[PDB]
Amino acid sequence: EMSKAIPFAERPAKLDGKIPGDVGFDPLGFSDYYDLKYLREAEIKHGRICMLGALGWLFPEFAKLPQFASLSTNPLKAATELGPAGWAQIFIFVGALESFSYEKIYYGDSAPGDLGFDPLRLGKNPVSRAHYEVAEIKNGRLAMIGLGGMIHHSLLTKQGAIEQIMSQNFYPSGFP
Amino acid sequence: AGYSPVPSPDNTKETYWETKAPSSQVLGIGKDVSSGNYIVASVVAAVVGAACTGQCIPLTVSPNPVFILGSFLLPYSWALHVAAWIQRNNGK
Amino acid sequence: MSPSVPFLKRPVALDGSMVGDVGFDPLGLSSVGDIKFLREAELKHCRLAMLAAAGSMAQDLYTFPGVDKVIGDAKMTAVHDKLVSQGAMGQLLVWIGFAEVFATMALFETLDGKRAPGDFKFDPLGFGKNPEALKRYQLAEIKNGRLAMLGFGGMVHGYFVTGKGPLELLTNF
Amino acid sequence: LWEDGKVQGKGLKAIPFSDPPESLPSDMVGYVGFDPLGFSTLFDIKFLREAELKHGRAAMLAAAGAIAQDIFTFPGVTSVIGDAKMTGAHDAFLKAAADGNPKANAMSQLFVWIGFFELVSMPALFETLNGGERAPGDFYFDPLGLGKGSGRARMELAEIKNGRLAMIGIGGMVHHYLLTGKGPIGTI
Ligand code: CLA
Ligand code: KC2
Ligand SMILES: CC1=C(C#C/C(C)=C/C=C/C(C)=C/C=C/C=C(C)/C=C/C=C(\C)C#CC2=C(C)C[C@@H](O)CC2(C)C)C(C)(C)C[C@H](O)C1
Ligand SMILES: CC1=C(C#C/C(C)=C/C=C/C(C)=C/C=C/C=C(C)/C=C/C=C(\C)C#CC2=C(C)C[C@@H](O)CC2(C)C)C(C)(C)C[C@H](O)C1
Ligand SMILES: CC1=C(C#C/C(C)=C/C=C/C(C)=C/C=C/C=C(C)/C=C/C=C(C)/C=C/C2=C(C)CCCC2(C)C)C(C)(C)C[C@H](O)C1
Ligand SMILES: CC1=CCCC(C)(C)[C@H]1/C=C/C(C)=C/C=C/C(C)=C/C=C/C=C(C)/C=C/C=C(C)/C=C/C1=C(C)CCCC1(C)C
Ligand SMILES: CC1=CCCC(C)(C)[C@H]1/C=C/C(C)=C/C=C/C(C)=C/C=C/C=C(C)/C=C/C=C(C)/C=C/C1=C(C)CCCC1(C)C
Repeated sequence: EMSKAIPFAERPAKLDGKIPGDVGFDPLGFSDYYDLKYLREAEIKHGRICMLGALGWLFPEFAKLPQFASLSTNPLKAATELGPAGWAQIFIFVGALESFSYEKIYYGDSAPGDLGFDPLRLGKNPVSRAHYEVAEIKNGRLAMIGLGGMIHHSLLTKQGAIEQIMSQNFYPSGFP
Repeated sequence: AGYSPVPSPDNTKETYWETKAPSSQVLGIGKDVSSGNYIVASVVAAVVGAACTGQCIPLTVSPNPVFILGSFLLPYSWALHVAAWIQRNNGK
Repeated sequence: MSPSVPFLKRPVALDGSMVGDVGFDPLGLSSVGDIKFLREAELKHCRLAMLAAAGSMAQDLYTFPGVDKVIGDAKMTAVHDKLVSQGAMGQLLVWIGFAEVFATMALFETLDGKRAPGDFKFDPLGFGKNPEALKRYQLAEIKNGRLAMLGFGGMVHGYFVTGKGPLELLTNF
Repeated sequence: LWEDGKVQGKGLKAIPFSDPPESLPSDMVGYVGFDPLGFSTLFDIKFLREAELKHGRAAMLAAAGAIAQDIFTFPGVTSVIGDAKMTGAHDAFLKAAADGNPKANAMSQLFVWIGFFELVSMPALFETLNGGERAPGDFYFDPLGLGKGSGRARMELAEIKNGRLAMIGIGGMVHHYLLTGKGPIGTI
């Protein structure tokens, strides 16, 4: 009856706590209006995107591929520097990956975010599978928040995350 | 209701579709082509068209006719890959 | 299946009925279009290319009186370019275009099923009255025309590489 | 051999502690139960076997050719490519082609003909993936009649094993050339 996330508010009707990563947090009630399976798939995809993005916002600051050594440790500056051909190849790779999602969303039914990618067979144990599902959701959420923060910090300081931390210019000087 | 019947060309079929994919009569002369054939055609056309376009991007006063002709394979590859899908989902 | 390419399936369009049909269509170009159109095109190419190969040899060997003055040392496509200015190629084009308008009528008949592909009823000397002889001759025509397409390609490209006509090339190399 | 229970197939497990993926077939020739990273789950095993056999054949040819080129060169190729070994010969032929020397189009001819075969054979792969009669690697090219009947099973396993070995060996050769600048025989 009562939401776990907000103990003083009634539990959202669609969020009954059975689905992974459900703590009854929906103050604005997106689940009432929009399809819950679609919302879950979108959340999982965003979490995966942002997990990779948060990892790659910091990895070049530690090591760069020999081809892209000259590219800036600032991820935005590196994006500007990469050039149309490499970005086009990345876009084609991403579109080839997203063709499978297109097929699974519009012409198939399955667990939200299940594209059949489990090469190492880490999800066969049900208990470990449940822990991994919740962990994926929560790490994706944390990565979304962290990567949004990272993008804005790079906008402000015009530097990488580690460089900003080391130089301790944590505070803004105004709009860029 | 008194309108004269509308004349249409010979061998005009019904192409309206509410299925997952059109009926493969939409592809006309290429209706019997295989989905694998369409896939290979699309990939080859895309590669050749991109190469021939790159060979002409800084257009000179005397461009190569063969490169001009082959540059038209990049738009062609789009149709081919769309057909590949259609033919894959029509059973072939 | 596909006797020609043993690791590929027999082409769907090719059922083995037509002469010189060894189930050869790896790229599946018979699926697109009408096979009658492709056979008409193949026989046109066969006859044209074997005429072309025999003509390349015969031009290398003998030349009509007074053509040496007009063409100089030109051979093959050089002769083509030299005589376009003179006007010989223009007259050939006019007459071949006449014949090809009538062949257009013939092709339209073929697509309607009235005419067998490549059949223009041209048999003055009467060879092929006997059905078995006609079948043999049809197979020989197709095979020789294919061999001649390849041969003329080889001759023209050997001229491109070396600048020598077929037999003049073969003599010295 | 085709020792279903000895050299390939059935309980054969390369890694005792970790079982193979369910998708990997134990009926396939060369099955030692080895697929830790689960590539078979991601990709069709027919495609993977086609790729493995193509790679093994190309690498076997490459290794045999490296040895043959080191021990002998055809009459006259030295004139056109000086003294070049392994990938150096490839680069030398391409540089002479650019320089304008004829007799230096060997790599272009190789590419043309091999690409012709691949283009005409590309359909075969598609038919195999579409549940066709053709097996992944079988091109029905057995003119001498060498592998037929009983031998077949020893021949397929030998082909796969020698192909994997040549895949390793050609990489070793190429990298040894890149470091030392020597050939297969030169290194040893
Ligand atoms: C993982 C999350 C994360 C982390 C670790 C950081 C870290 C940082 N951010 Mg932030 N940031 C994030 C996410 C994150 N950000 C996100 C998601 C955004 C929005 C896109 C931003 C947008 C942002 C901007 C625009 C800027 C930073 C900046 C900074 C730096 C200085 C922070 C500071 O001055 O704090 C000071 C902290 C505060 C002022 C606290 C907020 C004030 C209220 C009153 C606090 C209320 C507390 C309350 C109990 C919270 C819960 C209530 C609720 C339960 C009811 C620092 C490196 C600055 C920077 O790098 O400048 C160059 C900067 O200008 N960040
Ligand atoms: C048997 C049939 C026959 C054919 C099929 C044929 C075809 C062509 C073609 C093809 C398209 C060209 C382009 C061409 C050109 C010239 N011919 Mg020729 N010709 C034939 C017969 C004769 C005869 C009998 C004579 C002759 C000549 C010339 C001269 C003169 C040049 C000059 O005198 O300056 C030139 C330029 C006269 C000559 O000079 O011969 C020594 C001459 O008497 N031709 N002739
Ligand atoms: C699917 C699957 C597989 C897999 C896999 C893979 C490859 C999984 C990869 C997972 C990854 C890369 C997860 C990354 C998560 C990153 C997070 C949560 C970052 C948070 C950053 C934060 C909070 C921050 C921050 C910060 C900000 C914003 C401001 C800064 O001043 C400070 C700070 C730095 C603290 C494999 C291939 C093994 C197969 C298997 O069968 C199953
Ligand atoms: C039908 C019909 C009739 C008719 C007719 C007529 C006029 C029929 C004419 C038929 C002809 C002219 C056939 C010619 C075939 C030529 C071939 C196959 C050439 C191959 C060359 C090769 C392979 C080559 C090559 C080469 C290459 C590539 C490299 C070169 O360096 C040299 C080299 C040579 C080595 C008649 C009149 C009987 C009446 C009948 O009532 C109806
Ligand atoms: C022609 C040309 C070129 C070229 C080129 C070529 C032809 C390059 C070829 C490169 C090749 C063939 C590299 C192979 C690497 C193999 C490795 C690392 C295997 C590792 C195996 C392991 C770790 C096994 C581990 C284990 C496993 C899995 C299983 C069992 C136990 C064990 C086996 C120990 C260039 C590049 C020079 C450029 C030039 O302009 C043009
Ligand atoms: C396309 C383009 C244009 C110009 C910029 C650039 C070149 C980088 C390029 C790309 C831009 C991109 C990818 C921008 C992306 C922006 C992102 C990811 C922004 C992220 C914003 C995230 C925000 C606020 C999160 C706010 C979270 C809050 C309150 C959380 C508060 C909470 C707390 C504290 C307790 C529990 C309850 C709740 C509500 C969860
Ligand atoms: C021959 C004759 C005699 C009398 C009457 C008759 C009507 C029969 C008449 C017949 C005439 C005929 C059949 C004419 C045919 C001519 C045709 C089809 C001409 C076509 C010309 C087209 C041209 C250049 C196209 C060039 C395209 C270009 C640069 C494109 C540029 C580009 C490319 C390729 C890639 C990068 C982007 C960029 C730079 C824009």
